[PDB]
Amino acid sequence: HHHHKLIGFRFASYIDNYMVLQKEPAGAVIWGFGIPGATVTVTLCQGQQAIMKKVTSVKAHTNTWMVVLDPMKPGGPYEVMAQQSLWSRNFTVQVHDVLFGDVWLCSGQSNMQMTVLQIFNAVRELSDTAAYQSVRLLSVSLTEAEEELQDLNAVDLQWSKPTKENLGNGDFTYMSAVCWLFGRYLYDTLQYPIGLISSCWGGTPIEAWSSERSLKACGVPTKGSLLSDSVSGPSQNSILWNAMIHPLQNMTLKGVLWYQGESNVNYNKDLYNCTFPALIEDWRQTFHSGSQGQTERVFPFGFVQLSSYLSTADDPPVGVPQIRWHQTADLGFVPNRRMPNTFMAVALDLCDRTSPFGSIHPRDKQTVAYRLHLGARAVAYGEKNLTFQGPLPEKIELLSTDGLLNLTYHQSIQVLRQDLQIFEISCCSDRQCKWLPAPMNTFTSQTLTLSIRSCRGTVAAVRYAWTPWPCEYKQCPLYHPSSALPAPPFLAFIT
Ligand SMILES: *[C@@H]1O[C@H](CO)[C@@H](O[C@@H]2O[C@H](CO)[C@@H](O[C@@H]3O[C@H](CO[C@H]4O[C@H](CO)[C@@H](O)[C@H](O)[C@@H]4O)[C@@H](O)[C@H](O[C@H]4O[C@H](CO)[C@@H](O)[C@H](O)[C@@H]4O)[C@@H]3O)[C@H](O)[C@H]2NC(C)=O)[C@H](O)[C@H]1NC(C)=O
Ligand SMILES: *[C@@H]1O[C@H](CO[C@@H]2O[C@@H](C)[C@@H](O)[C@@H](O)[C@@H]2O)[C@@H](O[C@@H]2O[C@H](CO)[C@@H](O[C@@H]3O[C@H](CO)[C@@H](O)[C@H](O[C@H]4O[C@H](CO)[C@@H](O)[C@H](O)[C@@H]4O)[C@@H]3O)[C@H](O)[C@H]2NC(C)=O)[C@H](O)[C@H]1NC(C)=O
Ligand SMILES: *[C@@H]1O[C@H](CO)[C@@H](O[C@@H]2O[C@H](CO)[C@@H](O[C@@H]3O[C@H](CO)[C@@H](O)[C@H](O[C@H]4O[C@H](CO)[C@@H](O)[C@H](O)[C@@H]4O)[C@@H]3O)[C@H](O)[C@H]2NC(C)=O)[C@H](O)[C@H]1NC(C)=O
Ligand SMILES: *[C@@H]1O[C@H](CO)[C@@H](O[C@@H]2O[C@H](CO)[C@@H](O[C@@H]3O[C@H](CO)[C@@H](O)[C@H](O[C@H]4O[C@H](CO)[C@@H](O)[C@H](O)[C@@H]4O)[C@@H]3O)[C@H](O)[C@H]2NC(C)=O)[C@H](O)[C@H]1NC(C)=O
Repeated sequence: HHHHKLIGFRFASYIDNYMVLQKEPAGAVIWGFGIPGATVTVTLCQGQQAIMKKVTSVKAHTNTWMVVLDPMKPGGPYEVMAQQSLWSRNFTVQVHDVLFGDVWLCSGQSNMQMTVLQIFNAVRELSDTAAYQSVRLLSVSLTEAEEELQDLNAVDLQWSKPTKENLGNGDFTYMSAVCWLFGRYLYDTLQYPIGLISSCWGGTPIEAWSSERSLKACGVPTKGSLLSDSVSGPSQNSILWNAMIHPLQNMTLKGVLWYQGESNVNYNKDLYNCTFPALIEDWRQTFHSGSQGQTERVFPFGFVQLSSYLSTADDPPVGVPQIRWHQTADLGFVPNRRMPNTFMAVALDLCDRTSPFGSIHPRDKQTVAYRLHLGARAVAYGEKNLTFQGPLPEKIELLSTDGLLNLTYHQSIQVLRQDLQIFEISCCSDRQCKWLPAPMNTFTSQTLTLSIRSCRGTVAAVRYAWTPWPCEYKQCPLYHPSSALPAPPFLAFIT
């Protein structure tokens, strides 16, 4: 039958068998729909034994109900029951195989959407599901709406233990490789249940994923900007937020994983350094409110920095590095003052020349997940003495007489090769500035000199890796030796 027997009493869409609810010290939120005047009793059971009971009622002209569970220790399985007591009649719904752990929401565009089927060494990564059954998966369906939705419209993959079949179901459909591998490495580390919720659509600018509030705070035009071929998907303000994120606001989370930016290369580019941090803040506010304060007011938000690829032919190439910079709030590293409790994975050395899905869809999502997982371990789980940032210049000295720029990095650096063009200097001379290459010259363990001899004026600024395609696969010029992390792109001014 198309209908169920019981219609008026059901859990909210994010609740189902085999799901994962956020662990201690937060309380799991359980909400759903019911008949007015009913009294709802949620009972958390471990087999035959009821461990926890919460009680609420469905107010007069409302049709929803919600309780907040007590904090729980990670593990399982558990069963969640809800009973609607409506005067003389009782109705119950039950979900089983429920786990408590860390809940991570994965969002972004096509590089998040890209699934385990399409990635490097796909067969092994799809078969090695045995040890990770406590990692649970849910993929949200592509739906768009012009107003915020209370519940999800549709779900492509319901809460499931990972299998070959649902990890790699078609192309750009079931379970991101990035989220899956991030959750897999996070489980390797934490050894307790992880829940991964994939809500992403390829070709989408950040405006689509932001609420009205953050967009207003950044002065995004209400009437959408003209868009290029880089914006292949839903672009209207908040259209994907309304339907694919907002329904989850009342759920208790560990954090968010983000892989977006490619479509903002030529859509409201110069606003990303506002809109992306705003979005983060906004979500933190909203999800904190929606979950009755259970989701941390400043929860971990980890994102991927754009990789090396070729953008579409009607975009100015410069947009790609600019977004990479805007993704850091124009500071080059995270966490920072504008983006606290955030972690980043540098991806510009993880390109793919032979990808059958386009340079923009690199097939090495494992290294991306590994670097994201370092960031998460450090920021989300406060792991100390763990390196998760690439080397960046902490001091820049100008030796004009020698024709040199001396860059002292906060980290030890490893120089693979002497690259002549990856660094650039702004030669300014009486109201005329121009960018020129600064070849790498001589280096020590923690510092590197660039040849500014080509500049006949003053050196105002220096930038590193300001290209759409700055490096070949793991053939960037600069890495931290111990951590094997690439030096991130940067723009610094000389004062
Ligand atoms: C997010 O990122 C964007 C882009 O990277 C930043 O936008 C730039 O911000 C800077 C600083 O505010 C702007 O630089 C200023 O430009 C003024 C004139 O701009 C006109 O002309 C340029 C082209 O030359 C156009 O692109 C622009 O639209 C305007 O039509 C100058 O007059 C300014 O000089 C004055 O300020 C400096 C200090 O800031 C003083 O030292 C000077 O003496 C002088 O008083 C300055 O150069 C730049 O124009 C902005 N770009 C754009 C496209 O708007 C955002 O600032 C950044 N936001 C955040 C939050 O990080
Ligand atoms: C509809 O639902 C309501 C709500 O309570 C529900 O029943 C529980 C059994 C459990 O499932 C809850 O999770 C759930 O919310 C029912 O109303 C309750 O009905 C039960 C029926 O057993 C009553 O239980 C009795 O309560 C007495 C006062 O607390 C107590 O003295 C009784 O103990 C005696 O009987 C038991 C049963 O053999 C025995 O084991 C004892 O040792 C002792 O002899 C018994 O516990 C609840 O009190 C009721 N509570 C309320 C608030 O009404 C309702 O029965 C159910 N069905 C309908 C409406 O058709
Ligand atoms: C999920 O989280 C969201 C975000 O926190 C949460 O939204 C909140 O919903 C409640 C309704 O349950 C809103 O509070 C109401 O707002 C309306 C509009 O102003 C008022 O009219 C309401 O008053 C009614 O109830 C009063 C007594 O309770 C009566 O005295 C009165 O006459 C009305 O009948 C009430 O103030 C609240 O504003 C939002 N919060 C935000 C931030 O939007 C939602 O409820 C959560 N649960 C879900 C989605 O299931
Ligand atoms: C970028 O600039 C930094 C400036 O901080 C520079 O690092 C400095 O390099 C100089 C030269 O290598 C260092 O000076 C040396 O310091 C050691 C420390 O004990 C001394 O032993 C050295 O003395 C010997 O060499 C002298 C001539 O340089 C002789 O006069 C002397 O008798 C000894 O033979 C010397 O003083 C300086 O310590 C560092 N400073 C830091 C903080 O590292 C760096 O080299 C520049 N980058 C590049 C690529 O050149």
